[PDB]
This record gives sequence, C-alpha cells and structure tokens, in this order.
Amino acid sequence: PQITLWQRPLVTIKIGGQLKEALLDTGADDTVLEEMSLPGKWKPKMIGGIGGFIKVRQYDQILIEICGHKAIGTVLVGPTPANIIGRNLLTQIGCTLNF
Amino acid sequence: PQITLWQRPLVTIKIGGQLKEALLDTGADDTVLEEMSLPGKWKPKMIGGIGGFIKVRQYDQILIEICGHKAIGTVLVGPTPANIIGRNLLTQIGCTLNF
Ligand SMILES: CC(C)[C@H](NC(=O)N(C)Cc1ccccn1)C(=O)N[C@@H](Cc1ccccc1)[C@H](O)[C@@H](O)[C@H](CC1CCCCC1)NC(=O)[C@@H](NC(=O)N(C)Cc1ccccn1)C(C)C
Repeated sequence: PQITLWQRPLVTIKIGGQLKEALLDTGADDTVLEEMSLPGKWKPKMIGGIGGFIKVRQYDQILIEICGHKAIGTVLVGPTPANIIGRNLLTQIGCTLNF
Repeated sequence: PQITLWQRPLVTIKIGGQLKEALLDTGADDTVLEEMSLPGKWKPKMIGGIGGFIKVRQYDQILIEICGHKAIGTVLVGPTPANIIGRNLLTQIGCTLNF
C-alpha cells in the first residue's frame, strides 16, 4: 500500500508469535523493538540515537511479518520508547520513498 | 523521485543560504539539524529519541528547499548526530512510503 505521512507510519507486525505496532522508519539503520519475549541466543549491543546510546539484545535471523510481508533479519530488543522497523527489514518488504 | 532503502535516504537541502545533506526520516515527527547558523528568534525546546533527550533551538516558519522542493516549517537546531528531515516537512514535499 501507499502511505502518506500526515500521521505516524504505523503498521502491525507479528514476531515471536506476538502482535505489535511498529513505526516504518527510513531514518533507522536497524530494527529495534520494546522489551519483549523472544527465543534463542542473543548478544549484547549498543545502538545510538538522538539522545545517546542504549543497551539492547541482538537477535539474528528473526522472522517478522510486517503488514502481511514476511522478512528475516536482525532484531534488537531493549529500552526503546517505540518499536522501530529500520532499513534492514524495510528493504526486504520492498519499501520505497517517493516524492 | 523514487528512493529505495538499501542506503541511507540522503538528500541535499538548502536552508539559511547553506547547503547540507539530510536524512529523509519517516520515523521522526520533527526536523532537526546539526548546529548551524540561522537568523531570527528561536525558543529553547527539548526533544526525545533513542538514548534520551537533547536541548535544541526551535525556529518556526523556516524556508527549506529539499531536493528541489520548497517548504516552510519548524526546524530544530541542536546536538543531533545527523540532519533529520521529519514528517512535518516530508508531508509538504509530497513524500510517501510504498510497499
Ligand atoms: C533505532 C536506532 C538504531 C537508530 N540509529 C541509527 O540508525 N544510527 C545511529 C545510524 C545512523 C547514522 C547516521 C544516519 C542514519 N543512521 C535511530 O535512532 N534512528 C533515528 C534517526 C537518527 C539517526 C542518527 C542519529 C540520530 C537519530 C530514527 O530513524 C528516527 O525516526 C527517530 C525514531 C524514534 C521513534 C520513537 C522514539 C525513539 C526513536 N526519531 C527521533 O529520534 C525524533 N523523535 C521523535 O520523532 N519523537 C520522540 C516523537 C515520536 C514518538 C513516537 C513515534 C514517532 N515519533 C527526534 C526529534 C529526531
């Protein structure tokens, strides 16, 4: 679908058998989700943002279904104020910017 | 133009008579630029993001030309790690997400 930006570009995703709303974020290199229950091994990692850095858990090869499109990639889980779908997954669902 | 997301969606903008490169960021409500010289009155504001918050100067009714498209709006200036063009301006240049 085509999405205008008068409102936050939120979509529904299913990951780890759970449903969540996430922001389609072209400015983010990575995908980071709020604290949630995911299975498997993970490594410690630090990512930066507008106000500094936060520590998160890195899960690789995680399956995510974004607005009906499946994608597998790295997902970070930590103290983010909102669920963000970054470019590593946006490219997989064929998301583009147009103007 | 149409922009895929395998690389950061950077565009050239002209603001305050200066040329800068900025990120088309669908996840940002606001537009924030690294410290720069802008004329006029401004109001101290506080914005948040990953990592916490930063203090910025708020300039309203600022003329900005993004990749050839003119737009007038609020622009925040402060210790941001990168120039961000948020939805407040993306809507003005008719930018949409597609997938
Ligand atoms: C998630 C992070 C992994 C990501 N960091 C990176 O990708 N980096 C460091 C590599 C890099 C380097 C250079 C250029 C691009 N990328 C990030 O935080 N990306 C934000 C943009 C950014 C990029 C680089 C430095 C600083 C900032 C992200 O893409 C923005 O869209 C971000 C999303 C926001 C949503 C919920 C609250 C935390 C994260 N927007 C902002 O930080 C923005 N904040 C808001 O818009 N807020 C707080 C309102 C809001 C609430 C809820 C939903 C949407 N907006 C600031 C005013 C700039």
